[PDB]
Amino acid sequence: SIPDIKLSSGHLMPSIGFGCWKLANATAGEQVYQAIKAGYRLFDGAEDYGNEKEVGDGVKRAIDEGLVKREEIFLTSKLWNNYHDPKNVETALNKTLADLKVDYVDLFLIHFPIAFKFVPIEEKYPPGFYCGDGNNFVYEDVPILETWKALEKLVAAGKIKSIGVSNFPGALLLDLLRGATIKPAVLQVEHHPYLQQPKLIEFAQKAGVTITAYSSFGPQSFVEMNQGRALNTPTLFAHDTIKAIAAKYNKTPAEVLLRWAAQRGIAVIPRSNLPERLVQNRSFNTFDLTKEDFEEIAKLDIGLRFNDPWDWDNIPIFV
Amino acid sequence: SIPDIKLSSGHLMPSIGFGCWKLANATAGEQVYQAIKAGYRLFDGAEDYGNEKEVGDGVKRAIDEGLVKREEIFLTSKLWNNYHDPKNVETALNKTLADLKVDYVDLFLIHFPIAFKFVPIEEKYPPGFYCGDGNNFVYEDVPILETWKALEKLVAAGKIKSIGVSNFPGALLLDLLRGATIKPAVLQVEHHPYLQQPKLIEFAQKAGVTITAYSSFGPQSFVEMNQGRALNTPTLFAHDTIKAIAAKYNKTPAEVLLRWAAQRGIAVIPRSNLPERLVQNRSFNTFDLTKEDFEEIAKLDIGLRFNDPWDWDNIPIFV
Ligand SMILES: NC(=O)c1ccc[n+]([C@@H]2O[C@H](COP(=O)([O-])OP(=O)(O)OC[C@H]3O[C@@H](n4cnc5c(N)ncnc54)[C@H](OP(=O)(O)O)[C@@H]3O)[C@@H](O)[C@H]2O)c1
Ligand SMILES: NC(=O)c1ccc[n+]([C@@H]2O[C@H](COP(=O)([O-])OP(=O)(O)OC[C@H]3O[C@@H](n4cnc5c(N)ncnc54)[C@H](O)[C@@H]3O)[C@@H](O)[C@H]2O)c1
Repeated sequence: SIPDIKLSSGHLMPSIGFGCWKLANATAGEQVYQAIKAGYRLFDGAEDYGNEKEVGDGVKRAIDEGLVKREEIFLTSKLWNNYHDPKNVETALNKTLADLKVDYVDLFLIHFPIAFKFVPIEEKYPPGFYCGDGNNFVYEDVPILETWKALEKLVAAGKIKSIGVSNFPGALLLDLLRGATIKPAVLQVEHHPYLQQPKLIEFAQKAGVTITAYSSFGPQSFVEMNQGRALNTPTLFAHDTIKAIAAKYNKTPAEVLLRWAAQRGIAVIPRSNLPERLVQNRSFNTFDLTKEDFEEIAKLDIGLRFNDPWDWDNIPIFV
Repeated sequence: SIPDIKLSSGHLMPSIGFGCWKLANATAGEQVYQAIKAGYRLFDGAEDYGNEKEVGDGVKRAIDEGLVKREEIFLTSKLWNNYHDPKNVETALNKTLADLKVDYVDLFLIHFPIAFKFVPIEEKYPPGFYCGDGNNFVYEDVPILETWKALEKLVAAGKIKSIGVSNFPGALLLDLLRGATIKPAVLQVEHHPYLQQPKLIEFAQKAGVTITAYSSFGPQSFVEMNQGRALNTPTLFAHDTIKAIAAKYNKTPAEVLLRWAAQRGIAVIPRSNLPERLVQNRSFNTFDLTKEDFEEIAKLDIGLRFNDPWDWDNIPIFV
């Protein structure tokens, strides 16, 4: 069984989900469908992943076959950077709602505390790093709170059940908590033994914000920007600390990395194209790491970040 | 001799100043007076330091003697944490103007991106960590931008020439730049070889924001406060890298530590607590560090932070 986490919004969120990043458009539907059959109920998507239409197909098929009801599926989407200007927030949320073929998303997160110049959905979707002027980055002067209030209105309109943020450092999250009416229910950040950010996790959890981790396998996880940084990093799967703990419990390094977060109340969203791993990625809660295990793993924290906007255009999010 | 820096506001600011933190009230006036006779023109103060009245006495004395005119002195003050609510900003500034005995302050910075619950000036001043409920910390929901607008108003009212922020991480400064009419002219942060944050510096400077470093001597300032972290840290004055470079140019480690910041366009406000130091700390621009030198000093960066709100009450400002 996959334990649930009660968000500050009152809604329940599965502690384990299926990452949808990089899911091929041609197979995304079938894969989400199979994941549902395998037991997954939460799917972590994003407008920027360009496959929400297909993720929706998979979900619709599971429902149409009577496998699950909409009420049983937890869908997470994220507002891309070009859509921070309040007047563009609803239009972006609608495109997401249509693509997924649903009336509301369970969780809608501000993907990045970065506001790109608006680009019409018809001109290019998803825009990625395109800002309307060739390969140049162009930003909009839209404070985070403006975008957040827009999201709050959308929750009142019944189009979103819970809202949160992603890739938000501590100072920024704090300032948002000051002007927010609906408190961020979730903070989704890169989280693994090489980037533990223990103080950020503790602050958030105490503030009642739930943590959703991504790139749980560190460099073993998928890395698109500065692939070199990840390739030149000693894998966690082969790290002696992880290897020893894994051997000790007769578990795979992957199970140890996912449990390391789960046992600490952090939600995970692994992604696998292999059916065997798919099942393992949701069946790892069969053991508990000890105090010593946690101490040994804690020594790995070196602040190594693989998803950094500083690589995009020297955006100071993490400095 | 002391180079000026033209701020984004159009006003000049001495690149070398006199720090007023932990400047005893009993002799603050005399010391400020002496600093002025020694050539200092910028004084970095703060409501929290609780010595602005004395600082004011020293400036007034120098003025009454005809040593300087108000316009030649550059006075920096900082809005303490209990006064972030817009309705209390001008109140706090008036207290500063009344103690300094001036019509305006040259620079007024948001001391910290932290908002303590308001405490009437008549109940306790300065409040320090007092938040109106015993030894408990209490906060108020006041977004940074709200405080910034109150300040922008005061600039238009002629009470402040330039405004800026202190202890702001990159993400927070970026967001502020999104909603600010008057761009923060200054970013004052802890800056020394053990905490270089080169990316924050680069971003700020490229954004036209002027950097003022504080605690240029690392742990020294905090050792004098009996802080465990600083006491356990090897001093920069006795560090092999600093001494080697100092010897190379026949300069003192102190001079190398200040030049290291000054050469990269960073303003310094060293705490001179001895006559000899008054002179030393304003006459270091007598040599240039080479690329090799910077690369050597660069190796000391280990992210060691001495002034951290996380120590007060786990405030996630730098996490
Ligand atoms: N908000 C954000 O900024 C952000 C950023 C990145 C990701 N995310 C989200 O979080 C999810 C996690 O990121 P991710 O997909 O890169 O990482 P991941 O789900 O941890 O998977 C990364 C890699 O590990 C392999 N893998 C998966 N399960 C495994 C297992 N049990 N044993 C061994 N290898 C295994 C996969 O290969 P195979 O598929 O071949 O098995 C894949 O190459 C994403 O799908 C996305 O939804 C959010
Ligand atoms: N905004 C903020 O959060 C913040 C925090 C701390 C300090 N500040 C400001 O910046 C100033 C400088 O920082 P600081 O006071 O913490 O430390 P500093 O690095 O300026 O000096 C610290 C100590 O080192 C010694 N020192 C000074 N000059 C020396 C020399 N030539 N040779 C040998 N030792 C020397 C003195 O004993 C002094 O107390 C403060 O006075 C204050 O105005 C601002």
